[PDB]
Amino acid sequence: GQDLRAFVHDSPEETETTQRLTKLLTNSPIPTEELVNNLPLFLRRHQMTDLLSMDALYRQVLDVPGVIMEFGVRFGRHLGTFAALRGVYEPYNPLRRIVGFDTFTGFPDVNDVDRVGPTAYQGRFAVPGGYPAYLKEVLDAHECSDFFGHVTQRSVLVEGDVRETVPRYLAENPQTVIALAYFDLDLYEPTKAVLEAIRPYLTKGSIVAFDELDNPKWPGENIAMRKVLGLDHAPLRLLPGRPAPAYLRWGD
Amino acid sequence: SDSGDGQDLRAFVHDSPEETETTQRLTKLLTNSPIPTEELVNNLPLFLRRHQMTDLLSMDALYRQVLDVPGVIMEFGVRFGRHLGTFAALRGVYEPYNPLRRIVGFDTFTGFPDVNDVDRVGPTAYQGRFAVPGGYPAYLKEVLDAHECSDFFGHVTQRSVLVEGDVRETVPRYLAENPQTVIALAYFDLDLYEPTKAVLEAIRPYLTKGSIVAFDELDNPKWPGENIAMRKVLGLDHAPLRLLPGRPAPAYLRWGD
Amino acid sequence: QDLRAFVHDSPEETETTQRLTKLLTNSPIPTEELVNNLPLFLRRHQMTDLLSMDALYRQVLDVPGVIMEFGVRFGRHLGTFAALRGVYEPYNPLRRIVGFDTFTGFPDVNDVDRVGPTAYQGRFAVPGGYPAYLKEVLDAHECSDFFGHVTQRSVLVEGDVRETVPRYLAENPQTVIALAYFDLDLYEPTKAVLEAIRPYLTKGSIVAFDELDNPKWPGENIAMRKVLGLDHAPLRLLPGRPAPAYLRWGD
Amino acid sequence: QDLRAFVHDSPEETETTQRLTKLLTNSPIPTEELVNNLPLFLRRHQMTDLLSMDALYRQVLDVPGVIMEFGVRFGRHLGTFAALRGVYEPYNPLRRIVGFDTFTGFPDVNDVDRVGPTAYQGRFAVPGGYPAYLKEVLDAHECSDFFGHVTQRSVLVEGDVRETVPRYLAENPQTVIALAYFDLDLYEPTKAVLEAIRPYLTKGSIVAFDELDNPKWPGENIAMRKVLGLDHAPLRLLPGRPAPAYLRWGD
Amino acid sequence: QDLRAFVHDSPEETETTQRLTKLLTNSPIPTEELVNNLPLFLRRHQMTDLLSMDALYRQVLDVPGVIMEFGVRFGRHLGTFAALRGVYEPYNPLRRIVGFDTFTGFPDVNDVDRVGPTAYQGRFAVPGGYPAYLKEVLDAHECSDFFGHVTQRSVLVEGDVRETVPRYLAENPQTVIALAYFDLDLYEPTKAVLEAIRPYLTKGSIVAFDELDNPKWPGENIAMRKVLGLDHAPLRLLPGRPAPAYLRWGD
Amino acid sequence: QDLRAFVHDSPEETETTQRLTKLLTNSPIPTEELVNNLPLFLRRHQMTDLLSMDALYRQVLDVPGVIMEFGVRFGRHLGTFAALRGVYEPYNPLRRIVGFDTFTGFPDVNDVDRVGPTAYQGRFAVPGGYPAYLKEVLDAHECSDFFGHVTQRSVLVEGDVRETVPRYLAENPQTVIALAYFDLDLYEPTKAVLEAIRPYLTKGSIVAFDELDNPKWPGENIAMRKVLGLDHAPLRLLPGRPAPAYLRWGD
Amino acid sequence: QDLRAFVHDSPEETETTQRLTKLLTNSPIPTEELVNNLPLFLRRHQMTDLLSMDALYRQVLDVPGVIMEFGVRFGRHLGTFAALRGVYEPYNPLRRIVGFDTFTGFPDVNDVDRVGPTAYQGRFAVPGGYPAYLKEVLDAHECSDFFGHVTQRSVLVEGDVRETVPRYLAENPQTVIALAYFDLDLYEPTKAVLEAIRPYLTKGSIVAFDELDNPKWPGENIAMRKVLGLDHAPLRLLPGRPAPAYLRWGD
Ligand SMILES: Nc1ncnc2c1ncn2[C@@H]1O[C@H](CSCC[C@H](N)C(=O)O)[C@@H](O)[C@H]1O
Ligand SMILES: Nc1ncnc2c1ncn2[C@@H]1O[C@H](CSCC[C@H](N)C(=O)O)[C@@H](O)[C@H]1O
Ligand SMILES: Nc1ncnc2c1ncn2[C@@H]1O[C@H](CSCC[C@H](N)C(=O)O)[C@@H](O)[C@H]1O
Ligand SMILES: Nc1ncnc2c1ncn2[C@@H]1O[C@H](CSCC[C@H](N)C(=O)O)[C@@H](O)[C@H]1O
Ligand SMILES: Nc1ncnc2c1ncn2[C@@H]1O[C@H](CSCC[C@H](N)C(=O)O)[C@@H](O)[C@H]1O
Ligand SMILES: Nc1ncnc2c1ncn2[C@@H]1O[C@H](CSCC[C@H](N)C(=O)O)[C@@H](O)[C@H]1O
Ligand SMILES: Nc1ncnc2c1ncn2[C@@H]1O[C@H](CSCC[C@H](N)C(=O)O)[C@@H](O)[C@H]1O
Ligand SMILES: N[C@@H](CCC(=O)O)C(=O)O
Ligand SMILES: N[C@@H](CCC(=O)O)C(=O)O
Ligand SMILES: N[C@@H](CCC(=O)O)C(=O)O
Ligand SMILES: N[C@@H](CCC(=O)O)C(=O)O
Ligand SMILES: N[C@@H](CCC(=O)O)C(=O)O
Ligand SMILES: N[C@@H](CCC(=O)O)C(=O)O
Ligand SMILES: N[C@@H](CCC(=O)O)C(=O)O
Ligand code: NA
Ligand code: NA
Ligand code: NA
Ligand code: NA
Ligand code: NA
Ligand code: NA
Ligand code: NA
Repeated sequence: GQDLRAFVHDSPEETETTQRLTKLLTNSPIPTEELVNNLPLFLRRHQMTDLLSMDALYRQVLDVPGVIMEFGVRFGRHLGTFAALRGVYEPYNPLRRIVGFDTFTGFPDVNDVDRVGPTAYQGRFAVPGGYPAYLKEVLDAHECSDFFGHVTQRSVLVEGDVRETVPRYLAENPQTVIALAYFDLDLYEPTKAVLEAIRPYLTKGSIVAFDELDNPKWPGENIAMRKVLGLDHAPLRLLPGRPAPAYLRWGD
Repeated sequence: SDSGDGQDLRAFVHDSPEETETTQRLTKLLTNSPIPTEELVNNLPLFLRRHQMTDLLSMDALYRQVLDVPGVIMEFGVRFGRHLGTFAALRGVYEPYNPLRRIVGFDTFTGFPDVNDVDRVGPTAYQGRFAVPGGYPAYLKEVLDAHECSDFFGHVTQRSVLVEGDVRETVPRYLAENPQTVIALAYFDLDLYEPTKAVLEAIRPYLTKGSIVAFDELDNPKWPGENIAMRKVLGLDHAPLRLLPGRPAPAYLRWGD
Repeated sequence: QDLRAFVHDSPEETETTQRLTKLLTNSPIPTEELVNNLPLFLRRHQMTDLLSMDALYRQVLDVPGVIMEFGVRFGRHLGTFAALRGVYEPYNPLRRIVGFDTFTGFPDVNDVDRVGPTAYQGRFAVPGGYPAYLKEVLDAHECSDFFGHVTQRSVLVEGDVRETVPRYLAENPQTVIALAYFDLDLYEPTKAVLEAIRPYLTKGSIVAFDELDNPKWPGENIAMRKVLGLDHAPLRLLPGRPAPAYLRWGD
Repeated sequence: QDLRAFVHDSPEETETTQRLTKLLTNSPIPTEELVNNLPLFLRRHQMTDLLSMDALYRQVLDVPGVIMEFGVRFGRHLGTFAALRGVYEPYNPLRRIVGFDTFTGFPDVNDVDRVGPTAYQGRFAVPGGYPAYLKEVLDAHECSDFFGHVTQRSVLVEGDVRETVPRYLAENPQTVIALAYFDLDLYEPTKAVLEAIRPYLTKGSIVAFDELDNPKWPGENIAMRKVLGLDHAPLRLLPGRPAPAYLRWGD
Repeated sequence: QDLRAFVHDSPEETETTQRLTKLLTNSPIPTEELVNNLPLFLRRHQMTDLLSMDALYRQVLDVPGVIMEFGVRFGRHLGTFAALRGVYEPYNPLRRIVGFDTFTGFPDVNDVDRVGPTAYQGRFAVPGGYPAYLKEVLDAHECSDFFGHVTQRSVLVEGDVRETVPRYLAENPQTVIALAYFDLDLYEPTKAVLEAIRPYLTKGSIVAFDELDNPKWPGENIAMRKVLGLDHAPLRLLPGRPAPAYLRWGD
Repeated sequence: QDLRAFVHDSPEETETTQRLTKLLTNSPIPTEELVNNLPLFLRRHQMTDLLSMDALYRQVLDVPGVIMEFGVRFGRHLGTFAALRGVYEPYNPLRRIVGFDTFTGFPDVNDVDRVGPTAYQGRFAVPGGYPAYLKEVLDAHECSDFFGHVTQRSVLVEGDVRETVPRYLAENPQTVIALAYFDLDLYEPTKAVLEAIRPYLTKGSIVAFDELDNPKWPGENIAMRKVLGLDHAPLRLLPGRPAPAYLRWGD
Repeated sequence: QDLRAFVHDSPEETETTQRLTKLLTNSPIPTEELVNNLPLFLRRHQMTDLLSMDALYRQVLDVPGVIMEFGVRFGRHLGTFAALRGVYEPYNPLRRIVGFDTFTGFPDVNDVDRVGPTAYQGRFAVPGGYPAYLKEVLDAHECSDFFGHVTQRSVLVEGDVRETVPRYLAENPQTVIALAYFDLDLYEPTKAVLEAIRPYLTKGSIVAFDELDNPKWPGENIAMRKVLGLDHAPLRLLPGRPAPAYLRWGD
């Protein structure tokens, strides 16, 4: 928009914390082999909040069959979270697949309704070339100590435009029930297409969550929700104190 | 020549002589206080009488009911801003980390712009009633900005927005300009039938199940417009209307219940 | 010592307070409408205090007896209770609000209270003749109470609590204390008052402290440890608020 | 037809009633203390009615709107509601109590109402000028209400409800109905008033009937079955009491 | 002494009471229908009393034993209990109601009772022969009880409770006390009766006080503090009502 | 066909039943004490029936209307209901118990009822003049009811329910049905009665079936599937008991 | 001495009882169907007893141990417990039912038991050879129990409980008592048995009294007050029922 200060942005202090913690992580006297035993030293409030919210969503579907999907993965923050939480809560559930969809090359197009702020452009949020192999190596590293680590395709990264890949994935996987659907695409067109595609695979109790439903910078999820279902189709909720995610329990 | 019996004005809610005395006494005690100037804002409950305290506690009760609902807080009918002040402070109490909880206040700031015959029950239903002074919205924006400058997210602007003009135009316009909008709490305090009806129709696509819709004068004989509006748009049994016990207003419903 | 290690206002909190002061005293709101729009000037920190007093009062609506504040200053909490009593208890003329203070600031301090630079005789003094003004304010709320014809529903007791609280209790053998709010900061009067009020509490009475765990004012904690022990009852916070700390007698 | 198959007083109920009437009119209690000792004369059957009106009113304390009674007679329930409103709602001047009656007894009956020997025009008539006396009684309660300066908080509407209820509603478009108490006995006015009040109920409003399943007075049942159906909402009793039967609108 | 600091009727309370007295004694309601319309004359303050007695009784419906009132005067509470016993306990002939009074007003007072100007020998006296009338009233209720054939289910015990309560208990070793209602006002007989009744309470018995925290009558408080302590059990109000204060024995 | 696939008494259940019959009819208990010791002769199977009837009755104590049994035989359940009504509802003279039967056994059967060897006309016939005796038993219970002076609180309707249930409803337009107990066994009369009673049920009324899922008597099931569907409401058991199966109307 | 102050049958209760006795003994029900229709003859007062025994038994379904009744007479409650054990505990062969009595009536009385005219030696005597018949009745129930092959699951112990209860316990050191039902009426044996059973109760065991607060039989109360105190545990009623009074051990 004109006044960029009306969009959510980091305070100078949030920026300082982030930069100091980056410096302390990369220049730490902690022995290299102990870094992964002390990561909360570097995990600041904003990111801790994200982790606790993913944990709250996952706990709500421990009694719901099916898979976890994220639309919009970037570097995989949420997928790493879900892989560890699946360890915590579901050692004996080899059917709880985690599926992450992304181009991995950033926004592949935008609609005029997404062009509110200056970051709505093709390629925004691109990750490095060959990143999906790295992210799959990370997920494989968590899986090798899972009780069901011998079962493969428990994590799947689907590369390309969700308008094509989500319907294709579903056609190839007619066993699918979706327990948790996490929408983090920002943009109107793919959100709408994916909401339409996933509907037959939800049960009553499935959770559908949105990372930017009510953000002025990214009105696409709301415009999509209003077109496909209506904002009062189901009860949208926050976890108190956190502006996102917004989430609904299908059928409520 | 013969005359009919007119309306008994005592049938409308009005201040008792004692309520008037309390109000006038506290006004004098505030304006002529021995408390040091800089401490007045640390002792305002000295001057906050039962009737106004009750309003504060009711706003707090409505806000607490939407702490787990996404979206914004809208007040239709702001006057000097009593409720917006209240919401700004409560948003600090409950939601330091929620920069999306916008507070949007709509008013002409020049009083009622017209009235309908159905609003013409008591003696204050006329154009301009409730006008606040020229330049008032700038002052109210200074007040809201003063609260915001100590908010955790005080660096994010447009978290309190005053929208000036007739809600029949400005509410549809605001919504068209803000397609991200979800409405968590919609506080109706316009009194009059026509703008109430128009705004109820406009806000519907932006409510979720669990959004609260509240009315300041729903069942008040002096201001039947909110009721007439609701009976036209939704029906009084569309959702369960509730009171906070012991308080004649607000009446509020939880959308979808 | 590092004064920064004591709780103090951020520059932004100071800015908000000063701007709201300026906007209240220079307002275009017509004079007779100011008391209809006070929340415009009631910032987060003070709103929180009001919500906490309301939470404490709501916990004793089913407990007999009176409300006492030890340490009144300008009367912020007494004004709050007077209005809340209107909201919740139109028909209870026995719910007396009793505020104790010298009204001339701390009358002495103990060495255990001298942690920060504001622990000195006379700190928090209010202007000469202030109690009459505070009583006029309380009388202004009472004149529209349902039981406004009953006097001594608010009582200001002037002097050192070491003498005045035992004297009040001896003069009022009907007393049950429903809510006892400790905001004296200092060790010695806190200890004396806790000892004095004990026989007038019931199970369910609330005892609250405004500075129990504050490094600047360790007197309430030193007093509680001497008289009862910190685990005599369950001390609690209202979540998100460092004070008050409060306990339900007998739990 | 056996009249013994209809509800009627046992010889013991009649003896209690007649004895209490004598003890009340010939009491040694000083005249100015009679109204401080009325439960002396309030027998189980009337006490039950009082407790039931209290239970219905408590269920709508969080529902906006007014209390209506269709079929007032001497005003037993109106006096009950006026006192309870004082107990529960000192600060609610919008809780109007509206009582509708011809005050001259049944104005007509339908053939379906003619089951027992008391279904005739004029049954339950009260004396000429009675409404002004009942209004004096309600005004006497109101002059000590917190909102006693607001008039028309108790309204007696005289005439046939088939005309007066629609007229009242037309003149009062602010109306929400929190509690609607049907005590007309007869089919036709019950049907007409049920139809009239529907747009003014909310989910959670209470609709109650005084004789819904009484063999002597099937008109409320016949009306309910025609307008709504008996399974439109859940009809309930207060356990142990044959009447009222009541439903929560929308359940 | 400021008599205005004691609870007293507002001019409007006095007006309501006097108007309702006039309207009851000059009523166009047919004489035989007065006892079917008593709520017309039952104002807020007295309705509140009735609802409180109902609340206390409801709490002992699962507790064995009898109901006792110490301090009956004209029998307001006994009338209420007799009707409620019919509503709740048709099949319980062991639920005796026992009322104790001199029926000649306070028989003595102690210095601690002499706070206000009504603490004198003979205050609250009722007329000569009043107990026989109150017994006739209670008998009138009982003649339509399911267990109306069992006598001595309502007992009036005349004399000073210091002698009569220990004597009643010695003559009735089957006694369990379910509800003990203290309304004597005075210190000495409250203390004596509290001491006497203790072996007959069970956990769950209710002990209630009519003036526990009233400045005019500190004797119940002084007595409680001597016999049990105010924190022996949790004293409670019914919210919004300054009395009774009651505790559940053993809590 | 294998008759052992139908429910039938074990040799031990037969021995219990025959022993207790002998012990009842040759008892050294004095004749006038037999009715004070009937549980001596009340075996597990029959005790279970009694407890289930009590569970169903307790579910409708807050629902208006009457109790109907379709299929009475000697009146086991009507006796049970008459006594329970005394236990729970002394003050409810509107809680009529209505029992329908030919009292001459099954009046016809349908091919779908002919699964076992007892589906024949006249099965379950009771002696000539039996309804007069059953009426004398019910009147014996009723003469110690609180409302024993009100007649027709127990009604025996003789004839084929296809004709008698619609006729009873037409003659009783006040009817609400709180509990409907189906024990006809046969398809056609169950279907006919389910259709007839529907306009007289409220949400919360209980509809119970004595043989819903028994292979010997599929007629209630066939009827339910025709009229409502088995998933119209939630059918339930009392855990541990194969019958009755019951639903709460509207759930 | 007014015998009317003791609980006694109304003329209507006597008429019910006498009618049902005649109807039982002159019944047109076939002899082999009498035990399938006993609720016909089971009036409200006895139905209540049955429901109360059921409520007590349900409270100990999660408590180990045996059921004991002190004071059996003809065995009303033992027959009830035998049937209930079948309903709830097919798979529990350790739930012994033990009934103690002289079976020749009261063997002596104490002066404290001599309040009414039935406190005499031999009151409640049952016929010579009665215990052998009661054992036949209990064995008839047991021969269709799932654990009917295990003997001694119901035991009749003949003699004075002062000797037989301590002897039984000494002989049965495995005993836990889940439910102890005191129905001896008399002071001395009640006290002796309360003393004896104490080491065999667990927290949650139920101790119940049939006449704890009955003026005619103060012995259970006197014994309680001597051995434990009436506030040792919380005594309760089943609401609406004067007896039994019961406590949960340890509460
Ligand atoms: N049509 C489309 N198909 C596939 N990915 C898309 C898309 N539109 C947007 N995206 C992806 O949406 C992502 C927002 S990805 C999200 C951030 C991430 N969940 C985190 O927690 O850090 C971008 O990586 C973008 O490439
Ligand atoms: N059509 C319309 N457009 C905008 N404002 C309107 C309107 N109709 C009524 N109003 C406004 O509704 C307000 C009613 S008074 C508002 C009171 C305020 N909420 C308080 O708490 O003190 C007036 O200021 C009036 O100007
Ligand atoms: N011994 C004593 N006797 C009486 N007052 C005392 C005291 N020691 C401390 N105080 C009082 O305790 C007060 C602390 S400041 C009280 C703040 C006030 N409750 C508010 O909410 O703003 C001072 O006014 C001080 O004079
Ligand atoms: N069509 C109609 N219009 C107005 N009143 C009617 C009516 N039909 C019946 N009524 C009134 O219904 C009343 C029934 S008696 C009401 C009893 C009263 N509620 C009490 O508690 O004592 C009569 O007074 C009768 O006049
Ligand atoms: N020592 C004593 N013995 C007996 N009665 C006493 C007493 N001391 C006080 N009383 C009685 O206590 C009573 C107080 S007034 C009782 C009010 C009554 N319960 C009501 O509800 O209206 C007086 O009647 C007085 O005579
Ligand atoms: N069409 C019909 N009309 C009337 N009664 C019928 C009927 N069809 C079956 N019945 C009756 O249904 C009864 C089934 S036996 C009922 C058993 C009884 N309720 C008990 O608890 O012991 C028979 O008496 C039979 O005559
Ligand atoms: N010391 C003692 N020893 C044994 N039995 C005693 C006793 N004192 C009293 N009893 C018995 O207590 C019994 C009281 S009557 C018991 C009634 C029985 N429970 C019923 O439900 O009908 C008498 O049979 C009497 O003999
Ligand atoms: N949805 C992402 C990115 C938002 C953005 O960059 O605007 C987040 O919450 O951090
Ligand atoms: N709704 C505003 C104004 C009412 C009016 O002026 O009538 C209030 O409650 O104070
Ligand atoms: N207790 C007071 C004063 C604290 C101080 O000055 O140290 C407060 O909370 O503001
Ligand atoms: N409905 C009124 C009157 C009934 C009648 O007279 O029949 C009552 O319950 O008393
Ligand atoms: N306790 C009695 C008497 C009070 C008095 O007279 O002082 C009451 O509440 O009315
Ligand atoms: N329904 C009856 C009869 C069963 C039958 O005869 O088959 C019962 O449960 O005993
Ligand atoms: N306790 C036995 C006998 C009572 C008696 O005979 O007094 C009963 O409840 O019937
Ligand atoms: Na976000
Ligand atoms: Na209002
Ligand atoms: Na503090
Ligand atoms: Na009725
Ligand atoms: Na009192
Ligand atoms: Na069956
Ligand atoms: Na008994």
